[PDB]
Amino acid sequence: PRAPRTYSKTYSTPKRPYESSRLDAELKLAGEFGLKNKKEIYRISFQLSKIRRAARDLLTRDEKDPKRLFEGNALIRRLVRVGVLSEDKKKLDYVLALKVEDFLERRLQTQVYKLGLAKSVHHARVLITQRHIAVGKQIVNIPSFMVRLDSEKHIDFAPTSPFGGARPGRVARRNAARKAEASGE
Amino acid sequence: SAKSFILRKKELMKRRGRKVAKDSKFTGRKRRHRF
Amino acid sequence: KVHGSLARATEKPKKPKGRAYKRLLYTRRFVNVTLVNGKRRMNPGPS
Amino acid sequence: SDAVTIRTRKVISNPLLARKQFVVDVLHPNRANVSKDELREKLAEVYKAEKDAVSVFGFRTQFGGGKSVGFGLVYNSVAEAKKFEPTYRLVRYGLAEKVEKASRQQRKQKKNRDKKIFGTGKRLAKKVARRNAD
Amino acid sequence: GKGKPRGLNSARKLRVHRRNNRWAENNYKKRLLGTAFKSSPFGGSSHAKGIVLEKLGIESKQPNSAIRKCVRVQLIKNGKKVTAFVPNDGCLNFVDENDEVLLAGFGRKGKAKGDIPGVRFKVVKVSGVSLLALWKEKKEKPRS
RNA sequence: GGAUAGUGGCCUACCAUGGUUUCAACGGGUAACGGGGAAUAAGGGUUCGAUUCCGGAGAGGGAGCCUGAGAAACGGCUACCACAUCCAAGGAAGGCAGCAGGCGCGCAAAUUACCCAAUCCUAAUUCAGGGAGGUAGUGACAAUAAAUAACGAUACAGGGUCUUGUAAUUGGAAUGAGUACAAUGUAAAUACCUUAACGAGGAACAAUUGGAGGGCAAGUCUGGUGCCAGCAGCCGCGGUAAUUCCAGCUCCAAUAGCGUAUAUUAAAGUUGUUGCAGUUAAAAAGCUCGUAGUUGAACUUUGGGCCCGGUUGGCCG
Repeated sequence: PRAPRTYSKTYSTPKRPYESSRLDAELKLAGEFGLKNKKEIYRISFQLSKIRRAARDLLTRDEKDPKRLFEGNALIRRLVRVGVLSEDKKKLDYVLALKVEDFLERRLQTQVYKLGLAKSVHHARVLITQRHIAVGKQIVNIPSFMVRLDSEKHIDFAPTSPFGGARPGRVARRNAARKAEASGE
Repeated sequence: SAKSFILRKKELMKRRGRKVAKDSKFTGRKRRHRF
Repeated sequence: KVHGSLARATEKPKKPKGRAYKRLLYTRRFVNVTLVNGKRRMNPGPS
Repeated sequence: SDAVTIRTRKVISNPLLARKQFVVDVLHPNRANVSKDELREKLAEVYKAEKDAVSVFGFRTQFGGGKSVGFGLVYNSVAEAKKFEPTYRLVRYGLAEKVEKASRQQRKQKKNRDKKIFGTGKRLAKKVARRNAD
Repeated sequence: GKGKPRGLNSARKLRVHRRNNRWAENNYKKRLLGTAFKSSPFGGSSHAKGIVLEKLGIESKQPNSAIRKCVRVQLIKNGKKVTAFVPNDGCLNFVDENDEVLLAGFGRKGKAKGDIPGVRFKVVKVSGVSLLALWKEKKEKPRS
């Protein structure tokens, strides 16, 4: 009789799964960001639809209604601080015209690629999951991290993770062991 | 008579004006041997 | 055919799987399209 | 690591039990882990503690390593630290001794063995010895 | 107009006109009377398990054959006897007599890929193993 | 009047003849515990709710009662009924719709495990107890996050002096699935978090489930078997109510998931209040009267004047 821990789905499959226009649209997104499966596009198009639906029901409400003013400015603050909107489009009429690629641009593996450090978009993903890139001071290995605007300048290599110094990996260690017993003497 | 049916409706969509793939020797075969 | 009793403790090299498989489709589908006939065919036989 | 550092946050003087709560945070940049008994040592001369009177019980290493956070409480005057502390921590610290008792099933089966006997049974043992032999 | 009452105190007619016309449905009437519990071979069940009695030669035609023939099976709970459907040939050597198969509905049909009239119960498992895995040489069926 | 803790046809004595109903009484069915709520989304709705919370009832079926503030109690008693246990044949003992467990049923559901450390409860009470509860085992019910590789060099094919693909060409880096000192964790353990050491060159540490006349995404593919009173006759071609008979290649979708079956919802405006239809496609009573029901013409302080203090935009700052 403990309280049931609430859960909910974070993705929704499309009603029309087979259309050549959309199948090529989502595959274009998958290649240029390096997405493992189509759930990643499904997940973004789910929460994007939730943001648009919430903001759409605010727009039916009249001006200066404090429910619209409080919830609306909350929704503008959350999207700008993440970075989806710019600072010049802080209105409810612009969040309806958001695009899926705006959210994917704010990911971690997309942002670590835009900051050098990757040399390809697929190398950006596989670097992160090997526990190399640390946001601020804490090591992350989640490619859907959704880097905030303030944590943009703190993305570097961890004090661990041999690309940032500190005792290179086991493959080089066995290599250093082999040339120590062969070429060292 | 599955091969007779599949050809019969296929030139009907020539006259209706829609795309349809041109054929070969798999037209009236079980594409999948079942379970 | 039978599973080994202690197993749980032509050939073509395998396709990549997961994220790297989508990299193969994106290269194959449209970056540097291989066969072009004006309508972008996808599976020919003997040409 | 050159030296591990311990930091105490949210200190609460609690004269109700004559102790102090604090959220102990330790930074171990390289080594492996906390080594709790060294934190029991370092939290002794952090002010004045006479190390049997200090206690730490919850700890969790942060993801990726480096930082570990937990709860630790220090008494004064170890004599009532003997009293207010639970038994399982004193056994964990070795300050008390683990008593040995039977399992749950054998304790309860022993209990219902007595529940069928009225009195001490000292008459019954004399009765059944005469009953069996004669 | 429109042939129905529309004024503001006419909710009794609009409520009970719908109740009677709902009886001319098919899913609604089949649900309320509970004919799944009175007439269907499956007692409202999704699957049913039954004892095979004999195998029939319900064949496509005489010798030049598209072999799709199946068995006569009695369900174990209500005791009703139904006609089954087995997949392609090579699974008839699996299904002997009295094997206690687990069978499910067949349902969807096109104008190809199985057009046999009078059968709606494909056989999913025989002797408690499978028919997909038993056909694709994953496991073996014990003999009774 | 009696009875109850107490009102009251609750029961009793007498006296009245009432009480409900087409605004559906009464009877019948429910594979009906009620509700908070669940799924489904353009709206309204349709379907579901045995099940973590609240309320009701039952402890194999009925009934009766002791004790107590509280029980018509069943881990209390008594009787009857239905099952069923032991034996020395006289007698005695029962009630898992509590927790594990087993038989039977079925499409369909787990360990005869550890502990009161937490949450709370009971007692004469900080201390004892609790299959209440928690921990762990089984567990692809359902939900969250995302491994199965990334980079460079050489030679060709390109776009064309800078940019991509190809190769049984080549090079070193990085990492966790695993094993495991130790430490954290825990009532004690397992597991997660951290980590000394080992741990990748492909038949390694190898991803499946479905699908290709349209839906619809994906073939001017291959081989073999059987038949043709069909052409030709070194070969072959075509048909084949073989509804392709058996295999393979290629391609597409989803992906540690995927398919099937039943039920239900959307699509659906095939339940239509929003929002169907009735000449000829399902459907206007043969015709009129007429109670309930539903619906019912217009009409009665309209207009003008006075000042007052407000919330919005501005010429203004």
